[PDB]
Amino acid sequence: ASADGKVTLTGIVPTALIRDAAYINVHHGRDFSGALADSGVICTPI
Amino acid sequence: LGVTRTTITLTGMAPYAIYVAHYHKMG
Amino acid sequence: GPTEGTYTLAPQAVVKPAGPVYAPAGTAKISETLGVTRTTITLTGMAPYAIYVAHYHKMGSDGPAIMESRMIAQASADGKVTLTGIVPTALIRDAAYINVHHGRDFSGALADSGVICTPI
Amino acid sequence: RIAALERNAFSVKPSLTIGYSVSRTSRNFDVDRLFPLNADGTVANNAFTSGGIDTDTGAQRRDFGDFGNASDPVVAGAAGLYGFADGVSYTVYFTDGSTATFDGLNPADYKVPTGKVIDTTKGRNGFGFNNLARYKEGSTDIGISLGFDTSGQFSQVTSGTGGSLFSTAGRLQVNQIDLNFGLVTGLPSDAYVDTNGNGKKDDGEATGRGTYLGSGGTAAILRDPAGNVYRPVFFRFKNATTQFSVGNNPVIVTLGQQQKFYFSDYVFDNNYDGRGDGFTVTVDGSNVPVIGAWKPQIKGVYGSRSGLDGTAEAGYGVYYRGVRAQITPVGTLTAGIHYAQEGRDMFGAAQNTTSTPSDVTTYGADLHGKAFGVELHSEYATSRVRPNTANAAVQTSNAFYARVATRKDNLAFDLNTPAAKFGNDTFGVSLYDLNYRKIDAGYNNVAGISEYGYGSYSRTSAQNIAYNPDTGVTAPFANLDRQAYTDANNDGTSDRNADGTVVATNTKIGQMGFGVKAAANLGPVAIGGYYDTSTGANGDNANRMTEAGGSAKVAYSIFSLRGTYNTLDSNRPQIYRDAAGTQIIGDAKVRRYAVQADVTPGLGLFVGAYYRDVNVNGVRSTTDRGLLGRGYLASSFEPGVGNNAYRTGLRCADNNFGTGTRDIDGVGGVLNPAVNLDQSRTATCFTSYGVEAGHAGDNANALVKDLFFRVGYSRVYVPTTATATTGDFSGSVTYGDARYDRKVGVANVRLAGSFSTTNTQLDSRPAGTRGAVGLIVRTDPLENVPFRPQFNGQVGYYTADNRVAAGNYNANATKYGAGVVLNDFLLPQTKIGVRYDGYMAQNRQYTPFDGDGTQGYFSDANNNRRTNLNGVYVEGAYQDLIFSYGTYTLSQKDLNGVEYGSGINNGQPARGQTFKISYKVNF
Amino acid sequence: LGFDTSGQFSQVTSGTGGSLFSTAGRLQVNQIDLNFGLVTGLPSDAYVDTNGNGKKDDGEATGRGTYLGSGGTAAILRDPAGNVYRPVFFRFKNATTQ
Amino acid sequence: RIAALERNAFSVKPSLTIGYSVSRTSRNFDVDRLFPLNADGTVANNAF
Amino acid sequence: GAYQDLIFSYGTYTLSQKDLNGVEYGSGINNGQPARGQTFKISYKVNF
Amino acid sequence: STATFDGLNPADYKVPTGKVIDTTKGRNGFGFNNLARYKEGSTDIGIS
Ligand SMILES: CCCCCCCCCCCCCCCNC(=O)[C@H](CO[C@H]1O[C@@H](CO)[C@@H](O)[C@@H](O)[C@@H]1NC(=O)CC)OP(=O)(O)OC[C@H](COC(=O)CCCCCCCCC)OC(=O)CCCCCCC
Ligand SMILES: CCCCCCCCCCCCCCCCCC(=O)N[C@@H]1[C@H](OC[C@H](OP(=O)(O)OC[C@H](COC(C)=O)OC(C)=O)C(=O)NCCCCC)O[C@@H](CO)[C@@H](O)[C@H]1O
Ligand SMILES: CC1C(O)C[C@@H](O)C(C)(C)[C@@H]1CC[C@@H](C)CCC[C@H](C)CCCC[C@H](C)CCC[C@H](C)CCC[C@H](C)CCCC(C)(C)O
Ligand SMILES: [Cu+2]
Ligand SMILES: [Cu+2]
Ligand SMILES: [Cu+2]
Ligand SMILES: [Fe+3]
Ligand SMILES: [Fe+3]
Repeated sequence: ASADGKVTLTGIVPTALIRDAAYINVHHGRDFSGALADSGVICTPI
Repeated sequence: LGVTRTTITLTGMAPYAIYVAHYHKMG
Repeated sequence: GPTEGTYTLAPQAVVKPAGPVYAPAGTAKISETLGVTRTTITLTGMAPYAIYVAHYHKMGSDGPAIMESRMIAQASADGKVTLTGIVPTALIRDAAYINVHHGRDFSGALADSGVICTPI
Repeated sequence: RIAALERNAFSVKPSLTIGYSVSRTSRNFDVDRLFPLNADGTVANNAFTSGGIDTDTGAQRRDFGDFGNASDPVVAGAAGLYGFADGVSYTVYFTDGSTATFDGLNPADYKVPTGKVIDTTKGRNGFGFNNLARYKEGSTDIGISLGFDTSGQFSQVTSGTGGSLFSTAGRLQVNQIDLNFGLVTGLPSDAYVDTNGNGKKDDGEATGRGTYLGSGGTAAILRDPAGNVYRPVFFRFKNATTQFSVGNNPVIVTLGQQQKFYFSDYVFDNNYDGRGDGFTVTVDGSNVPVIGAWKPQIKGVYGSRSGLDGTAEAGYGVYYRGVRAQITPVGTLTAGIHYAQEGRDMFGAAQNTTSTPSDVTTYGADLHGKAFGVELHSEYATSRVRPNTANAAVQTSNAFYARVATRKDNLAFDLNTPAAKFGNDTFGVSLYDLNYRKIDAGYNNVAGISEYGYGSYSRTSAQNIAYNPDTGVTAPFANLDRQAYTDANNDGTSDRNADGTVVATNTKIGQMGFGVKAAANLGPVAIGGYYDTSTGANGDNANRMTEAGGSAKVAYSIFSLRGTYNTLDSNRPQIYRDAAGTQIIGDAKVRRYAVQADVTPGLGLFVGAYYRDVNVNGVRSTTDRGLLGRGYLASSFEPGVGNNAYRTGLRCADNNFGTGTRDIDGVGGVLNPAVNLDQSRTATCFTSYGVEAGHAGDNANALVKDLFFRVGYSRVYVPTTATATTGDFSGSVTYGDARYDRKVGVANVRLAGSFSTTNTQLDSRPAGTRGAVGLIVRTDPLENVPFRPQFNGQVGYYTADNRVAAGNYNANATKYGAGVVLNDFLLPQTKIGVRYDGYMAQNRQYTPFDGDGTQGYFSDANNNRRTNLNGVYVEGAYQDLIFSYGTYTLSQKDLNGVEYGSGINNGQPARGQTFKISYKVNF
Repeated sequence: LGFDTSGQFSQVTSGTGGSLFSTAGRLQVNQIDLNFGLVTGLPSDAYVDTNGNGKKDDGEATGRGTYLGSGGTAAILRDPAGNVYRPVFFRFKNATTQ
Repeated sequence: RIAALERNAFSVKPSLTIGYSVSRTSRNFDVDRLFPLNADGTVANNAF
Repeated sequence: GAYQDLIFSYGTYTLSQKDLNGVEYGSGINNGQPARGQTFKISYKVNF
Repeated sequence: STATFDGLNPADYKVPTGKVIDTTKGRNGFGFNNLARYKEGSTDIGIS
């Protein structure tokens, strides 16, 4: 998250896998190896 | 064509934290 | 045809944690042989990554600690510390409770004063 | 912030080794041949082994000595104690001051003085003597090392903007790399400075430890009077990634070195090594609107052979290109075409040397798949090679085949699965193979631009098949070659090798033919047949090899009766032994017919009677010379009801004996838990008849649970003298085997036994009686008696009366070994253990590994010598400090009793003693 | 420039061993006296001990002469831009032998 | 404490360069004299 | 040409210097052929 | 010893050193430096 909270997330995913996804949830992490610390800091439908 | 690039730009977050974001299905 | 949708995200309201629940619990196996004592304190549900100094506090609770029994270790990623120590029996004579504490440094130090204690 | 700190932080890993070692020997023999063999065949671990297990060269722990700091390999023959110890190895001095080493027990037989060297009388009489004694002076060694590992989080790369006429966006593709790097303090013993770029250590390149003094070893140590030790720090890394891919859905472009690609067999079978450096593009049209259900695909390859390489190399100034296109119009039938080309540029046409063609241009099409209940596999190719030189005279060569058969996933054709199935079980005519072949004579791996292949894989096994698993030559049919006597230097007599084998000159003839294998499944009956004729590409009958055959089985209840007829008519030369036993090259005719009946009562037992009759070149041919294996369609049946499978291969090892004469342990395999002697067959088709009962313990409802025996009797045909037409079934073989594991109480017993009363020399086994027995006991720790003892045990006896044309000698062996481990000894965490092993042998020997895949083995030799290997090994342990002590003695006497061991000829055995203190410590 | 370590590597724990059996392991903790770090350059008295005696014989190596640019003024591994390069060595001294 | 750790910590910077190149000439002339000149007088960038 | 970030560069150039007669002194081995130059590159910039 | 003459006519090599004499080793004591340069096609991965 930079130094003032300027986190910029990006990523490619085949549309076929995406199907039935309803909301892109943003969580905090415990390390750069994925993992889940907080369960939903910010989120939007689609 | 068949891939999806997604740019979630967040601001006013925590100074040096990790922000893992993915797509949660309907449930 | 670059189908593009721009959506502002809402700041949420439910931010409950996700990981090891700090619920201290465990057992002790003090085993005497030929004048030496080997103590194994396997703990679970502890802090995910923390040094856990444990020694034998004498009776007196407050009481002094026979510091020639300090067992030091750090926890894993779920909170599992395995303290192990070799102490002469004559030293641990007149000890009352094995008190586990928190370690400010791998050199020892008692950050906390007893997160868990077992009567010996 | 802590994660950011950890991402690019060093993990400091220090290592300390502490240990005391002393070892004194006088001959440096081997002791790993005394230790028990585990159920997986490995020998039991000990503290004295030198190691040396190499799978590439077949080396094992039993091929090297175990005393001193030397790992001297055992030497076969008399120089070594007949494969039991180290060689004598005199040293020969020369006039010019140079010296050589003679490996023999008698220096007078040094028949190899070089052209100008003369033996100077500097030693005894110009011959020295290399001392056979090895010493490890007792010392305690501390070894300290340090390394710096990285977090391992640098496994990704993201592309950056580029271009000159324009500018790409950047950050468009993420590539996963396989870079493993860290910091080391000291160099490995095998490091070197590669000054040529070949990537291999040439003649004394640098010995990197010698380039950077103080890196490692004891020759140089960078020190300080204060006691500090300095070691250079190096950045070590491996890059396993050489390919980078770009693009996701329709188009993917891969750039890298040694690109591996595959258009088809016969064109670009260029995988398993790759061809060179360049790029490949793959376009997948499986989502196109109009035509996407046919899964159209396009592949394109460009590259430079071997990348950049110095002149005189085949890949200098040579570049390849290609494009293939395929679809799947029906269920699984994939059809494709492909163009391939390889050529020299203006810098390769000149100053390249070698013989790479000035140009090769191959076209092809293939139709592999399974569409309508049948499986089709077709292939066509055209070469058009431009043969460099000046006139060139471009040469064309095609390769076409059309097969109705089942190909496996590894692209090998499975001829046991029908792929036709024109009916059900009651009426089940099944087509197994139906193929045609028109491979041309000039079609090799150069014609179709591939790495290897397109030639008979065996020339003794199925020789019409080019499929080579070793070099990845996936090609059903091979370019056959014609063989003939060489007669290189001498005239009038054909050239032979030292062993007597013939030397042949091979001329490629190509291949053209057809073949059908089918089977009709009746009810209680089943029948099958096969036919196959292959000529040369031109079609001349001087190279024809026809195999035809057929079998019929009737199985009902607990009875089965089979009858098989096999033929082989090869005008093609073929290399094989004649009746006398000398290899020859010449046409062959083989006629075999076998009627074998089997009965299975169902209680785990089985009985089998057979009568097999071979007929080679018109004579009764006691044993076929492997000729019947020249064809790839053999297809015998198998006993049992409801087992109507027409599997390729004549099961000649059925209901017959074994002819093994080699063994890992001293005794004839009866003491090896990884060898089942009751399941040992000869795999040679004989003209014989006999019966064989038995019993299997794995089959349920068996008399004894884990019990196997294979008692059997047989009679073998032998001609009158050596080559007479007349003969009789005079040979006789009576064999028996047994194996019973059991577990009585806490102990784990294991009994094995073998017997044989052959009358003639069958394959390599001489004519004589041969018996062997072995017992292995392994008790688990006893928790009732004090000390928690844990016993072992091992006994093995072997006898053999070899009646060879040069003697009637007896070769017997006796191995034994016992040992008890006390798991609770006085003080806490204190252990003691002792093991005594012994091995006595009459005229037997050990043959070490040959440096190839073949391993060493114990065999019978007429050496009038008796070996008496013995030893005791005591291993005690305090908390974690291990004291290992071992004393062993090897004495090899002759009939007189001269005691040749310790070959300084003083009548003393070779002796070895070792003492170690081991202590493993971790930071 | 020097790189010191935390000095927390002063202990070793034994590991399981044995061939006829297998010891438990982690049974004894030994205190060692290893002092190590990273140096950039060699001292004046360093030398290459090619015999094992542990002493500087007649002109053994003059370790600053083996690794040019380690120290002194006789040799300096330079760069036209003005950068100076010095080899990095792992220095260590082990006072524990029992 | 994190600042103290970061003060004397190494930043590990790895670099990877991947590229394919082939070039054949008989005289080795110059082609940069053909490319357009920018408003600052520099010649246009090219890959050759 | 450029796919996502992989750049394919190809270039073919010819330099011929004749005289009034037309001797074509380029490629000065004196065989009446111009100097020629061809290059092919695949470029890919990656970052850690 | 050898020298390099920079000219289209070796006969104008008016600078033979004090004691050197042209040995008829090449055509007539003068060779010819090849004017052709080659970069054999390869893919390079560099790691740092
Ligand atoms: C998006 C990028 C757009 C294209 C960029 C501009 C390039 C095209 C312009 C014409 C440029 C290409 C014109 C074709 C020259 N010919 C070649 O093929 C030569 C082959 O070498 C040698 O081979 C021998 C037998 O094989 C003989 O013929 C020799 O005589 C020859 N050597 C010589 O003496 C030198 C002539 O390769 P080269 O050394 O010149 O290498 C480079 C070539 C050409 O480069 C490309 O253009 C490939 C681009 C593919 C991207 C595919 C990826 C698509 C991504 C969506 O690359 C090849 O391999 C392809 C072969 C030609 C087919 C071109 C059509 C796709
Ligand atoms: C998805 C897309 C992937 C892209 C990557 C794949 C690229 C595919 C490229 C396909 C191009 C068409 C091929 C035509 C086949 C003609 C059939 C064919 O190969 N002919 C054979 C061969 O030919 C020689 C060749 O011909 P060629 O026309 O191939 O080369 C011209 C040109 C190359 O340009 C440059 C860089 O100089 O390449 C093209 C087409 O652009 C040539 O003139 N080179 C001179 C030198 C001679 C030695 C090679 O001559 C004989 C043997 O000496 C004989 O054996 C012929 O049968
Ligand atoms: C167009 C376009 C766009 O602009 C916007 C948007 O639509 C897109 C980005 C998707 C796009 C890109 C589309 C892109 C994906 C391209 C389409 C994909 C296909 C795949 C390309 C190749 C098609 C050709 C086909 C494969 C050839 C078929 C011929 C067979 C091979 C013949 C075999 C016969 C054999 C010889 C018989 C056997 C004989 C013997 C004797 C051997 O037995
Ligand atoms: Cu050995
Ligand atoms: Cu090359
Ligand atoms: Cu292959
Ligand atoms: Fe080399
Ligand atoms: Fe010295």
